[PDB]
Amino acid sequence: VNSFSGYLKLTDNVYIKNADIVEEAKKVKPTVVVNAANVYLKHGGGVAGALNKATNNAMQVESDDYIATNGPLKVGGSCVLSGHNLAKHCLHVVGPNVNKGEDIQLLKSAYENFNQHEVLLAPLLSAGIFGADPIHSLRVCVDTVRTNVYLAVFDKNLYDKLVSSFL
Ligand SMILES: COC(=O)Nc1ccc(C(=O)N[C@@H]2c3ccccc3C[C@@H]2C(=O)O)cc1
Repeated sequence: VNSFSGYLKLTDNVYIKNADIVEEAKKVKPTVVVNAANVYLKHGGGVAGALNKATNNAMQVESDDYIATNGPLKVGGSCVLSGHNLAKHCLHVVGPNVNKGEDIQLLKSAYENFNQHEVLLAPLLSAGIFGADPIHSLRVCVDTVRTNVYLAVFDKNLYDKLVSSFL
C-alpha cells in the first residue's frame, strides 16, 4: 500500500491522474519524482521549470554543479539528484525533444530509467513542450516500465483523451 490517491489504474503497474505534478509531489513526498529534463539540466519551462520554481531554484543550483562536474546527460539518459522539498530524490530523465529533431525511438530508452526505481511519480516523457504525441508516450511507458509508476497529467482535456483512447 502507498499514499497515492485518486489514480485510475491502467495496467498492473501504471496509474494515471489529472494532477499538477508539483502539487502532487508536495502532498505525497514520494521517494522519486521524475523531471522532464534536458541534457544540460536547464530547467526553464514545462515540467522542469515548474519543479525548479517550486524548489526556489535550488534544483537549478544543484544541477549546475552536476553539469560542471559531469558534463551533459545523453538523450535517453538520466541522473539521480535531490528531490529538495518535493521528494526524497529527483530522477532527471531526458526524453527526445521533437522540436530539436531527436529520434523518437530514444523514448523507450528514456523510460527504461524508471525501472531502476520501485515506485515513481512522473510526467509523460517527451510530452508537452518536448513535442511528442502524449498518446504514444503513454503507450511506450506501459510497454517499457515494469516498476510502479504514477503518471500526473496537468491538462484535464489531455488526461480524458489519454484515458478514453487507452488500449
Ligand atoms: C504552478 O505549477 C506549475 O507550473 N505546474 C506545471 C507546469 C507545467 C507542466 C507541464 O508542462 N506538464 C507537461 C505537459 C503539458 C502539456 C501537455 C502535456 C504535458 C506532459 C507534462 C504533464 O502532463 O505533466 C506541469 C506542471
